[PDB]
Amino acid sequence: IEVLKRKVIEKVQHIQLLQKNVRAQLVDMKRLEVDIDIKIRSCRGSCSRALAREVDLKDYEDQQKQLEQVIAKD
Amino acid sequence: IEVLKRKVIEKVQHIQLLQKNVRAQLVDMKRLEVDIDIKIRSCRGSCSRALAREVDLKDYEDQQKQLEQVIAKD
Amino acid sequence: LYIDETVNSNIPTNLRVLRSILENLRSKIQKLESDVSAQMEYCRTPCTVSCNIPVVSGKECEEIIRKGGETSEMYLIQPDSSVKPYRVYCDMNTENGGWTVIQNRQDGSVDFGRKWDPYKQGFGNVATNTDGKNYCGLPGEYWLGNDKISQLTRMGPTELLIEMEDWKGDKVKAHYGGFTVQNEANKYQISVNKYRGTAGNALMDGASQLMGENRTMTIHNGMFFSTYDRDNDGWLTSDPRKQCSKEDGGGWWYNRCHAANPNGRYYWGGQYTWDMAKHGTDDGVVWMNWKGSWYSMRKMSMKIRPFF
Amino acid sequence: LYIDETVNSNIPTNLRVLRSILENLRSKIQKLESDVSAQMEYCRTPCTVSCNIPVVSGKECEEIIRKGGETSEMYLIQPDSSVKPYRVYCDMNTENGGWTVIQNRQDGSVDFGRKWDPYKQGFGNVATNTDGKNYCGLPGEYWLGNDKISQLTRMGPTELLIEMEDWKGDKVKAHYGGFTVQNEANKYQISVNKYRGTAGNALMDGASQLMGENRTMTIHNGMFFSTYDRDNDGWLTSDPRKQCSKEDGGGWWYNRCHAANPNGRYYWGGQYTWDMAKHGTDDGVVWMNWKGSWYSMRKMSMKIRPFF
Amino acid sequence: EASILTHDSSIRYLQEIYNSNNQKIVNLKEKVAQLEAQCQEPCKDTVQIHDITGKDCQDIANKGAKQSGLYFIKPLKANQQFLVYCEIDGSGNGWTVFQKRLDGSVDFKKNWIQYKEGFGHLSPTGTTEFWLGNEKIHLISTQSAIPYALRVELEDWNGRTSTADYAMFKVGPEADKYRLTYAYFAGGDAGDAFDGFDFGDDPSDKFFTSHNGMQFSTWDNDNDKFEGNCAEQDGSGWWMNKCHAGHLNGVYYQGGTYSKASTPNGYDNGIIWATWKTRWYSMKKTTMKIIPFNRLTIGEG
Amino acid sequence: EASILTHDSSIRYLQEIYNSNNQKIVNLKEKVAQLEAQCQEPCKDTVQIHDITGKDCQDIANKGAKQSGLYFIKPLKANQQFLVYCEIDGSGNGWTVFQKRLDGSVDFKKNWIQYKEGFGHLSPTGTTEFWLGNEKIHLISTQSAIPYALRVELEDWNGRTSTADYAMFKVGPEADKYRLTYAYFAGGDAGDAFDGFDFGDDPSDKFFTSHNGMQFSTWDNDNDKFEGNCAEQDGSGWWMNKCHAGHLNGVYYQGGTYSKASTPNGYDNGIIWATWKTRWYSMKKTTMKIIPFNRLTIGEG
Amino acid sequence: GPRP
Amino acid sequence: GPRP
Amino acid sequence: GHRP
Amino acid sequence: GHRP
Ligand SMILES: *[C@@H]1O[C@H](CO)[C@@H](O[C@@H]2O[C@H](CO)[C@@H](O)[C@H](O)[C@H]2NC(C)=O)[C@H](O)[C@H]1NC(C)=O
Ligand SMILES: *[C@@H]1O[C@H](CO)[C@@H](O)[C@H](O)[C@H]1NC(C)=O
Ligand SMILES: [Ca+2]
Ligand SMILES: [Ca+2]
Ligand SMILES: [Ca+2]
Ligand SMILES: [Ca+2]
Repeated sequence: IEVLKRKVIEKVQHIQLLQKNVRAQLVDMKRLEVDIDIKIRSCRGSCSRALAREVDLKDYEDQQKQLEQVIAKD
Repeated sequence: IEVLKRKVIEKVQHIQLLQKNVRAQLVDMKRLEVDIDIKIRSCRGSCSRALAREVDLKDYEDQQKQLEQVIAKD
Repeated sequence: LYIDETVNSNIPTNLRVLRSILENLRSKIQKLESDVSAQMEYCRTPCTVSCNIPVVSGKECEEIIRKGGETSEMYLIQPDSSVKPYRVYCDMNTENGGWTVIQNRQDGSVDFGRKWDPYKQGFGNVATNTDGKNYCGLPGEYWLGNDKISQLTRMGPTELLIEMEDWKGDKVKAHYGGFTVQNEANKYQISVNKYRGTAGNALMDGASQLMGENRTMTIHNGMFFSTYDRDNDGWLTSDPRKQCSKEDGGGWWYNRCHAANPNGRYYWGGQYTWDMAKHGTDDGVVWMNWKGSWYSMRKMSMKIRPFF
Repeated sequence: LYIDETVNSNIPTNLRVLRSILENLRSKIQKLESDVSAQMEYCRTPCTVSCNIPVVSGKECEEIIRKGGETSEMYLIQPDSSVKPYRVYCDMNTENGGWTVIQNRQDGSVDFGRKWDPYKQGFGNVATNTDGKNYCGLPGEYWLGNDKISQLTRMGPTELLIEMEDWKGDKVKAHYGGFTVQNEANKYQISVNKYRGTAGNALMDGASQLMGENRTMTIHNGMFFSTYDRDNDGWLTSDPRKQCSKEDGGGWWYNRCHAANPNGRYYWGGQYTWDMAKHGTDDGVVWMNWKGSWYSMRKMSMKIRPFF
Repeated sequence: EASILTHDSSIRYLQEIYNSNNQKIVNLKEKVAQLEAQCQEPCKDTVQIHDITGKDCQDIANKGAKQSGLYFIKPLKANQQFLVYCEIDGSGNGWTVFQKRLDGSVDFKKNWIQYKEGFGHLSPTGTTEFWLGNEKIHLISTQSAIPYALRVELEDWNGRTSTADYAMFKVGPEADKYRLTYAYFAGGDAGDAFDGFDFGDDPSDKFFTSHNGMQFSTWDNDNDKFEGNCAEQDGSGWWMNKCHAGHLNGVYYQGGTYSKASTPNGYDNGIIWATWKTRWYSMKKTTMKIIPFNRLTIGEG
Repeated sequence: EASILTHDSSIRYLQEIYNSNNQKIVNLKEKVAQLEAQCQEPCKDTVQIHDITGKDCQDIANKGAKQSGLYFIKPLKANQQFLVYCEIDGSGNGWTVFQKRLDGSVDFKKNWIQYKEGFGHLSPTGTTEFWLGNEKIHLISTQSAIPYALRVELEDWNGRTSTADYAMFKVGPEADKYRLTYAYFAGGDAGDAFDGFDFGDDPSDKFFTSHNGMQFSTWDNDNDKFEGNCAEQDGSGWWMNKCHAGHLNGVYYQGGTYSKASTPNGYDNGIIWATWKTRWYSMKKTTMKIIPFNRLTIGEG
Repeated sequence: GPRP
Repeated sequence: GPRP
Repeated sequence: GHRP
Repeated sequence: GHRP
């Protein structure tokens, strides 16, 4: 049973590991994207020009609810 | 007679000389009185004042006819 | 028993979502490195202005509007014969004009997360050139220093005007008929009174949506000025990360911590949330009593005038 | 015979008449010497005048009336930019005014029996003080000089007006629409024409009570000026005593000798006779065509005007 | 009868007085010739004109003249020289006088030509009334752009005097009639009647009684701002508006004080200066004179 | 099924890119910190003020200043220092400029208080239009009795320039309005328009268009010699008479030439100088500047 | 001399 | 300019 | 901005 | 007068 039901439960743990890790890493990336947006815009009062850019947290939010279902529906 | 009618005649000629002479001096005197009245008056325009005087050729005129009567009635 | 399905059922999907996301984040990363790298190159040259000086001048913007200066633009003022004249933006049109601008936010072109010394001296742009003109009639984002502000307020009775605007175009005010800031040796202590206006009396009363103790720890009146390298806030903590100026992100009269945060972080579009914020807090150009904690204004400004 | 009556009749009477007249002439002579000696004392001091000068001036009295000078009185005139301004009496009332007076008799206050230089430079008083005024409105007796008059007539066609008055107030006039007096090198030679008047034309035709050659030797036109030390008359004699200017008493344009003698001797009361006249001739201020030879005017004047 | 011939002697008596009388006549004619030599000069005139000349009294004063009195002047643009009265001070300032009132002897109701050319008399003692002439005032005050000053000097029936100065004074050409112009009232106790006065009979009084920029007028040449004739009504020659607040060429009232009844039409027409006395006080003395402005008259050097 | 457990490997594959994403974040965060450090300065302003001070530009030049530009000055009777434009030549002459026109960018139709305090802008290069302010011009030119000179410099639309100089230039205090005063025109090819000009309309033109002794006027503070309002009709602030011969604060016209129809009232209201060009020719550039007389400006030393 |  |  |  |  080890190599089986036991091994299955021994992989399941590592999957819940990655679920929480990627939860954390989606939050880090959503925060860095925002930080980078705010910092490029504050170069407009010192430097020759600020890069024109667009930010949508959407792609970030779908991947979150998406992520949450799987974590939930476990 | 020399010492008479001749001496008379000698003197009559001298009276007759005088007569004519004084006839001419009354004319000179009338002329000098008018000339002096005119020259004194002519100082009124240069001098502080001119002597107030009055001329009247009447005393001269009385004397000239008077003398003429004598010269004539000779 | 049969649960061993999940081995070739769930497991393999779990790994399917995770792996996807993981490789999508990778591609965002390098796209960010590529924006930051393009901006580093632009920062090799500076932005320039040519601000020619109006002939008219005086002690502050109210004496200038009295001397005939009726347009809004940069002016030189000499508050005191001991201080050298310096530049300011003069608003000659709101509330009868004669307003000396002390703080301005409108786009997010200047960084406001600075130390004690820059907040002391002043930073940012006072004005930029109007399209094709030899004079600077447009205001930039700035902070006048704290020593200049303190001298302006102690010259006589001074009123403070705070104007704000949201991303749809709505506008409100907070007007304080009495406003003073002590000197550096008293940590720039603020004092305000005689409130009027539509925005909500955040400075003297605290966030009206909180009650009791939660409200009174958000009062700014009577507070000292704090910066991220200088803590004078009203929060007695032992952890060095727990400082209102470090979370909250600006220089301000913080009290455990705020109901108002002008000098906060400029979020494009208005709305933001805890998981967008650097430390999980309501940083952002906030005025709680108007739009709560999670909305950052489009415009925010502070200005003063003698009162009289 | 009995003619020796006149020795005790006629001679004694002649001697009577002659005696009174000779003694009488002797007392008159002494009184006349007292009169000449008193007048010589008076002549140690001069007469004086104060003649304040009218503001208005010009080239002659006709320019001055056209400048508004409407009262008769002394004016300063400058007929020529080369000549220095001089005083003259302007008559602004007779015959439309603007007359420059060149000669004036009215009282016998001035001596007219002068030599050549005095007639050339002028002599006498142009004007005297009106009773209690600070200006000279009354004319005095005078002769402008011969150089001034010749220059005045030589600037342009000029008219001459001669006026007179007798001792009971009747008045007459003689006008000459043309009059010129040449320079000293030409002996002040006179020319006149275009007579009109009530006094009779003594200058161009001579004395109307004479006929033929007697009349023509009394015409004045075409003659030269003579003074008692400068014989330029019309009489060609050898006897030094036979000089119109030595008899007749003035400086004038004599011709064997005259019909008019302005410049003659001023006899008081008008009438005079041969045994009143220094040389037994008609000297005395005469205008033969009006009053004959033995009547001397009360008033006599000469004056000129540019004409136009 | 060769005795009665005593006549020989009596006749020789008569011959002697006849002969002394003749010589006495010759002597008297000598004495008459000696009186004649003393009666040749004319009466001596006390008035005399100085020989120094120049463009105006200040130019004369800079050439050395020290005494006040009569002199000839000749400005650049002038055709002929003309006589003026110069007022000279110890400080070398030479004032050329153009108007004097002091006793009422002269009549100031004159025509356009008499105000142009001048009327009245000049005297070495400054004791006579006159008007110099608008043509002359024009020539002296507009020579080659040299700022000139006017000084008005008043005197009342009590010995009290006051003055009034005007800077950059000018009289215009005959073609501009002889308009009066000045830049500013430069001080003085008499005050500024040229600026006009508010007599109160109406709110427009001050504006209608100012003199700056007014044309000269006389009864036969009206250039006033009035519907009638100011110059013909007030009986003078002056820079009229409707009609005046300062009026030095006015009628001479003895005693100062006068009233509507004394006037011929009911207007004040006397010698008035409204900022110093009422419009019913007429001055005793007046003087208007001019000098280059760099001199005195509240002046520099 | 103990082979499907191949996930054991493929689970350890995601883990790797998790951890390598994580470490790419940390490295990018350090790059953001370096960028923040470079975005802290403000824009660089090209305008600067010199640090040398004094009483006027001539006082600044005598202390060492060599370059033309912006300096603070403070005459003795002034209460606060103020900024000016100084023009400084090789010879050591320091001119303080008080008026500049050059392109029509600044409106000169302004009121009494704006004319008193100053308007327009000051630039280190001298390429801006402005009026320094009557109060300041007054304080500089009436300093303890030290003669000042004025220079007017004009430029037409063809490259030609001209100048006009005036000696002993002064501007009076506010109480007397801000009266212009000068002693004499000192030379220059532009001509003396402050003396007045005979335009030929009327013989009074010259005396109604001279500027010496005139008070300062604006539409709301009329001190002119005119019954109407010169400043309001011509659209400026100036030392008006009736009205002008020189007018440098007038309306700016491109190309110089303009006509009556371009004008709102039918009068010439442009930047004129009648002794140099017709009244219907408006200058391209103007400059009004002052210096102690002992200096240049037809000066001694 | 006003002219009321 | 001038004014009449 | 409060801190419980 | 004349002179015969
Ligand atoms: C010119 O005048 C004389 C008078 O002076 C006239 O004189 C004849 O003149 C002699 C000389 O004196 C006298 O004796 C005679 O009595 C005169 N005879 C006559 C008949 O008159 C002379 O007639 C006059 N000539 C003319 C032309 O009238
Ligand atoms: C303060 O807020 C917290 C949430 O942070 C809540 O649990 C607590 O009840 C509040 N206190 C008061 C007095 O409302
Ligand atoms: Ca703390
Ligand atoms: Ca002879
Ligand atoms: Ca009229
Ligand atoms: Ca006006």
